[PDB]
Amino acid sequence: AVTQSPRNKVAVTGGKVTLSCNQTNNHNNMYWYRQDTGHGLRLIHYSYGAGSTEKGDIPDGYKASRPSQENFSLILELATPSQTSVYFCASGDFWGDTLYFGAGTRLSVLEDLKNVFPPEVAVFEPSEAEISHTQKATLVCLATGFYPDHVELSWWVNGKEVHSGVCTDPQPLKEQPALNDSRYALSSRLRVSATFWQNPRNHFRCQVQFYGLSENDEWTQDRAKPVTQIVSAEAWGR
Amino acid sequence: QQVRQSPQSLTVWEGETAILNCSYENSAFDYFPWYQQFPGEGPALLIAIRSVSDKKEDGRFTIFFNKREKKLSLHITDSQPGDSATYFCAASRDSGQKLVFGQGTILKVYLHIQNPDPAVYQLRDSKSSDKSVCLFTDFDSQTNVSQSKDSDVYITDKCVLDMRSMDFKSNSAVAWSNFACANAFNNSIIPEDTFFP
Repeated sequence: AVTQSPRNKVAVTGGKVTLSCNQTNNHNNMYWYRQDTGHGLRLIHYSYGAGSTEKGDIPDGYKASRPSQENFSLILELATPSQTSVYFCASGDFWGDTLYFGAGTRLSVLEDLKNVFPPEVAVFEPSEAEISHTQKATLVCLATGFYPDHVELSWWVNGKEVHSGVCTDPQPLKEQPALNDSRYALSSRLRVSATFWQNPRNHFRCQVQFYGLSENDEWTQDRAKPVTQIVSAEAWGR
Repeated sequence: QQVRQSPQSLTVWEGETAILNCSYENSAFDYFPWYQQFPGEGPALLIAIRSVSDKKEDGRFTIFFNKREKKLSLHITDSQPGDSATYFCAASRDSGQKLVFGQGTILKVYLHIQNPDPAVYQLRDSKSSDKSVCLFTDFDSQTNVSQSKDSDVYITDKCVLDMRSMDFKSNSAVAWSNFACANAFNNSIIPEDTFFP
């Protein structure tokens, strides 16, 4: 298997950033790709074995290290906003027909860091009309005012996570599409039977997992720290 | 760039054959893999052909290779909703080891709505009833929910959900502001038989 670390990271400009990738497959070749819209996957550095690395198609800005057979590290010694991307590690055997990728690393190289915000979450109750017409109940969750877009949204009915009757937006939208400095917004829909919502015993909560600052990052602002956190909103059946 | 793909995005109805295109420039590529990437995951090898062959079939998935025209094609038969992903054409000179990728093609497979029942409901906040949201739902996948013609008003893209306890799928799109839901989805087309309670 191929594991990357971290999976999410926020960095200031000029800061040093190391992305490590460890592989179980006992493969000799290891790779570091990045993914951007309209570019697909682009090779940064790779390695034919321990102690040796090679420059890829876009090596500028990055440095790599293969200290072990298992490990391949991508090093950003001087982070720049241009290096904001999703990084994928991969391993392959000699002349192997496949490449085995990791789940990916969401990296946001900011400058100011004062634009980082956790989302505000609100759950909106099913309309009587919908319950009276289609005999079903749609709950709508709404996470707003957050930056970066590093989040995971889920629904929890009676302490248990659900997937059936759920759809979330494919991607967060920009609240102020002009600015790239803009924060985002995300919506989700939970759909259940009218009888289920009518049950006062059942409670539903929309949960967003915000990925932000670590605690050992310097915070000089008045507001609460925008660390990695869970923000929830819940509704009870009526 | 080295490996070109087309189109950037492709939409297909379920059961239809989807065709993805790819073309390269270097004549020394000895192996052409196609990688599939689902949202939130990494890319995984779907199907692959090497330069000596002209085609390869693998259950609904088929690669056509033209060595002369430097052209590649991926054929997906009776496309299914679960086939909605990003598809990358890739090239290699090391039998699949050092891949140059294309820009990737985004594939969307539309669901056939059994019994469309387009309606725009409005939902009050659980904590503060002074806030609300508009919900477009139960419409057929054929319609397009275009974004707002202004700021201050936001409109999410459509999405399908599946109540698995029953046997039921439904489309849905959300709008919010600060307005009224009657004029919320004006910028898009709505079936004249849309229900406004």
